[PDB]
Amino acid sequence: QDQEQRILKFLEELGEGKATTAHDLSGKLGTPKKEINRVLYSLAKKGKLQKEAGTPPLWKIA
Amino acid sequence: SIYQDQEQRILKFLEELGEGKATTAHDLSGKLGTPKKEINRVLYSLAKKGKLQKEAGTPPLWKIA
DNA sequence: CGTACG
DNA sequence: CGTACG
Repeated sequence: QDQEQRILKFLEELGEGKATTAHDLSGKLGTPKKEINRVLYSLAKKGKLQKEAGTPPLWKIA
Repeated sequence: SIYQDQEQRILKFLEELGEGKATTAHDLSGKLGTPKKEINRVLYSLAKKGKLQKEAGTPPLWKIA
């Protein structure tokens, strides 16, 4: 769970209104974008995050 | 070169398969014992270079063109 | 579930 | 280039 909480903690420390990219999260958290994404898409299905469609997608606390 | 070996192993498996016949990167991966990802890398490469023909689908089919 | 992508 | 994929 280390990552899930870690990602939310970051998105919480960066304004509930401001989004962000997985790549962004990766470079800031020192973690593989692939793992970042699985974590992100999961939180999104759980409805914990808000995925903003597009290329690339944008993530922000729900 | 390992990369070229795998390229050749792919070309040989499809030449033996039969020019008009095709198969998935999955079968290719299981038969040559190489992760499906790498197979796809060589496959799209060889396709780019016209040596192989991709038959769109889910999943795609590959054959010697 | 297609994914090839580095 | 969107890729999360076991």
